[PDB]
Amino acid sequence: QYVRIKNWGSGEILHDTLHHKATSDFTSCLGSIMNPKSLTRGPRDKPTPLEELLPHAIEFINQYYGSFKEAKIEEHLARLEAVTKEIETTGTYQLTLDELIFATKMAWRNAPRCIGRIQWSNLQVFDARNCSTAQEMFQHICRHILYATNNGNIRSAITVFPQRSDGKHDFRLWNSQLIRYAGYQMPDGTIRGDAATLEFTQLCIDLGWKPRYGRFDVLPLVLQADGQDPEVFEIPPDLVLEVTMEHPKYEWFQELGLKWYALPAVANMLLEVGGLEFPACPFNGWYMGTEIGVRDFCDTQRYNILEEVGRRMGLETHTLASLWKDRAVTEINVAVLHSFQKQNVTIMDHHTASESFMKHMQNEYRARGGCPADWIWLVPPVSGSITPVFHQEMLNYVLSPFYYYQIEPWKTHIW
Amino acid sequence: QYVRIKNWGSGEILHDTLHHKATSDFTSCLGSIMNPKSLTRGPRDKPTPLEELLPHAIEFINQYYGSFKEAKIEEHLARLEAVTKEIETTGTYQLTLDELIFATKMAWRNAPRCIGRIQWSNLQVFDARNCSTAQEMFQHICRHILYATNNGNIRSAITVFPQRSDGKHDFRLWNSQLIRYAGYQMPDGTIRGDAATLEFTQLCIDLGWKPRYGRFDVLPLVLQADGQDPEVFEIPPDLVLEVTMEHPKYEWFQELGLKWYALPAVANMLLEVGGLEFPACPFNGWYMGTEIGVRDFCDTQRYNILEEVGRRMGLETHTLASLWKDRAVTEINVAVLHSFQKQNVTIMDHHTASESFMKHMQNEYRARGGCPADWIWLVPPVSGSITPVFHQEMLNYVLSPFYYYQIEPWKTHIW
Ligand code: HEM
Ligand code: HEM
Ligand SMILES: Cc1cc(N)nc(CCNC(=O)c2ccc(C#N)cc2)c1
Ligand SMILES: Cc1cc(N)nc(CCNC(=O)c2ccc(C#N)cc2)c1
Ligand SMILES: CCCCCCCCO[C@@H]1O[C@H](CO)[C@@H](O)[C@H](O)[C@H]1O
Ligand SMILES: CCCCCCCCO[C@@H]1O[C@H](CO)[C@@H](O)[C@H](O)[C@H]1O
Ligand SMILES: C[C@H](O)[C@H](O)[C@@H]1CNc2nc(N)[nH]c(=O)c2N1
Ligand SMILES: C[C@H](O)[C@H](O)[C@@H]1CNc2nc(N)[nH]c(=O)c2N1
Repeated sequence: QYVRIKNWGSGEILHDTLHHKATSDFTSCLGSIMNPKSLTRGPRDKPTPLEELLPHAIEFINQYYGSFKEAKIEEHLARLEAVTKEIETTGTYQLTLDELIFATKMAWRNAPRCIGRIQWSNLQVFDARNCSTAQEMFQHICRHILYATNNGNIRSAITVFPQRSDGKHDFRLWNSQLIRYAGYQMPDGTIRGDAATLEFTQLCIDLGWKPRYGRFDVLPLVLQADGQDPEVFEIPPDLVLEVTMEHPKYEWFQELGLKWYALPAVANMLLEVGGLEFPACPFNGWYMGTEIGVRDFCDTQRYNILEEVGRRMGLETHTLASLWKDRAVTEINVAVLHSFQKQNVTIMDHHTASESFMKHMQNEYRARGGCPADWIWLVPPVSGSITPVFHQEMLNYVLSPFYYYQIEPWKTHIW
Repeated sequence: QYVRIKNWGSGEILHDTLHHKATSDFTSCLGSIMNPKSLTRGPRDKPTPLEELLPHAIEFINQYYGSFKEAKIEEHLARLEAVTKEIETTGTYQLTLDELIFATKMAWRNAPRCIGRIQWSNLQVFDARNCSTAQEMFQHICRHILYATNNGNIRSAITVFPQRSDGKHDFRLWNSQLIRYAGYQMPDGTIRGDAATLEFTQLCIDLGWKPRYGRFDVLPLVLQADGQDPEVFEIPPDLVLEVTMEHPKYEWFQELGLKWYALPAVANMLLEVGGLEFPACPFNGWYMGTEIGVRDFCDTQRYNILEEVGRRMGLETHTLASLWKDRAVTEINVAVLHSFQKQNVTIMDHHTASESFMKHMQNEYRARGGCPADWIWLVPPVSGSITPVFHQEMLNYVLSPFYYYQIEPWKTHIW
């Protein structure tokens, strides 16, 4: 009847009906959409019909075995035999640890919205498929946070929890990312901290968590093990490394009293592989300066520090054409890189990150004739055409294994 | 067999085969492509089969008549009657000047890649459908350039030449835009002027034009009237207004000896309306600072002045993470705006241009429940997320009337 369109800044919604008057099918491109059903993998009620699972399974195993320089046909056939049997006999199956490792890196390799993929082959895999209690999830997450942080010398890693079985027993981290600050709706009407985590900070309060009403309070882990309700777990502060923000030249910058955590880790995505799907598999890499400097600090709906920095710099923050916003955001980006470097915490500026991806993309084409890429996500939020990825045409398709989005757990899980 | 992908900076080509392994049809999005066949309207050999023309014709006339606050049903029916007859009798038809005016503004209104559409209702239409000789095209173009320039107080306008009839008699401007600088492959191997117009500067040489081997030589008009070969016409220098570039603070900026023309006008697009298609209809608006400051001056494959400005600013142009590129490009953008303002030539910075489009887009939805928009083109080449359009989801569809691309005339026209 109409397409639903959203403004992730104002939150405002629009319904598009005009597209019904569109001309002959061309190249209604839903590419500007944040969460298209196309990139989402929702709930379940029954195991994956064997008719579909076996095909994918065979497919994956052939891919896995086809990945060797010198094939192991003997083992390959045998493995196909073994897996079929395991499915006839159990209605599902288990991946060898190596297959899991291979799946996670391949899934990463197939993330069209990830610019750090030249690092794809370098990933640490924590096998927690045997986990069974929330508390165990918590301990696993902590090991992950500790390992990945590596005292500032950030390391990429992923913790794979138990694969979805019947659909009624899914392991799910309710948080969007492992580490994230809380957002509060102060009594004086103002909002403190991360305006983006307002609702989730509430869900946390509602589950017991005690709010500290700070500007930078690390939210708690809200974990649901097996299929049971989510248990709240506060993260051990010693495990959260942070960088206090200061400018290489503006001494007043630290006066802003800003800081940010060093670990960027996705907590709410599902890993689909050869028919099996893991609804809980947090993973992490290291930051790209613009994420913090531009999105986290300058988005209207986040910490929105632009005007404050503008004034401090003595810019004409009242005349848009003065381009004061372009001057401020850049100084902020400089602060972020400078601070991470100074405190020896791994980080990469967007310019070298982009050249990095270009090299990767070229490697990918030679290697396998392609690289699924989402231009809209790969092009940095600032200095777009100054970056090489901006001038590159890209094809965006969903391969497999893959990291899908999921329906927010508090929308489908029943207490 | 494989999709062809291009890098508009390096010119390099890639063939994508991997997409054949893509999963169930989701939302292979060809949205990052510059010229998709979807946005192109090529040549012809025979008139538009009456079976197709009449439908569109009726459609357009209904749209046109439906556009009034207080309908003119009497006239509407009559017009439908009259048009059908004209097609049965002549196999095509003529739009009333008002319909043409309405079509051009609507076509503009439907340009998904245009950020200046809040201005859509404000357009001057020059009716040159009666033109018949190249020389007449030339005189018409000049009137257009003169009118639009209006001594710096830029005015939007379009000159509609004769609509395509049989397909073998098309009016076509061979240039991409009315005003554009030449590019030369100097004897010492270096390239002078606009590296992007190298080939076209050659086609011009080949057709007689005498090269001035300058950094800013305005190319000549290469016009093909009726269906005949293209005649070369040099633009009267008095008609080309330019802005010499200088910085509000860096006195050395003018030492760079930079300047740019004030008129941005598209010359190679086709206007499709109610079944009729005009292969020649140059139109213009006024500049958005980033076009010149970022694309024209800083693209590698254009004037590529970034490193030079970096050094002048005394930046660490050898350490990418210093973000010197972000500092330089901004100063350049400042020079562009400053210079146009100083010399009283209309121009708009990208920040106010974006808010402008947001207001327009919101007006469009209320007005007609939609606004075809191409996020990839609408988001400025610098400071993307600092702009409101970056956070807006958009639907990109091809309505009608519409401005399509065409196959470069020197590829299909036969001498
Ligand atoms: C090693 C350094 C890495 C860097 C610099 C990097 C950088 C980025 C950046 C800049 C984004 C944009 C995020 C946003 O705008 O919200 C992103 C998205 C993403 N990254 Fe990477 N990444 C890295 C490692 C990883 C790893 C190890 C994985 C998986 C195992 C991965 C999976 C993804 C996925 C799936 C997305 C999409 C997130 C979403 O759609 O919300 N990345 N990454
Ligand atoms: C009045 C001020 C105007 C402004 C500021 C404006 C601005 C822009 C900008 C920034 C672009 C990007 C061009 C590029 O990156 O190559 C663009 C594209 C475009 N504009 Fe507008 N425009 C204006 C008027 C017009 C008018 C009067 C028309 C038509 C009658 C129009 C039709 C288009 C079309 C069709 C494109 C697509 C060009 C392409 O695909 O190569 N614009 N405009
Ligand atoms: C693996 C990884 C590496 C990296 N370098 N960055 C990310 C991004 C994870 N997402 C977020 O940090 C995030 C997304 C949206 C909002 C909002 N609003 C806030 C944070 C993942
Ligand atoms: C109506 C209009 C208004 C406006 N403000 N800008 C334009 C853009 C026209 N295109 C170009 O100027 C151009 C495109 C590509 C290259 C290259 N390479 C160089 C110039 C049109
Ligand atoms: C219905 C299931 C049919 C399975 C047929 C599997 C045939 C073996 O497949 C082979 O595996 C090798 C690696 O072991 C690869 O190197 C070969 O390219 C591939 O053809
Ligand atoms: C096969 C061709 C059928 C044409 C039917 C035309 C019916 C008239 O169409 C009417 O035109 C008015 C404006 O004049 C609009 O305001 C009305 O909404 C529209 O229904
Ligand atoms: C609506 C639009 O798609 C959205 O706001 C953008 C675009 N590109 C992005 N790119 C990255 N890397 N991260 C993002 O959050 C977004 N969001
Ligand atoms: C490959 C990519 O689509 C291309 O280089 C870009 C993207 N967005 C753009 N947007 C505008 N306004 N103008 C452009 O030329 C381009 N080109």
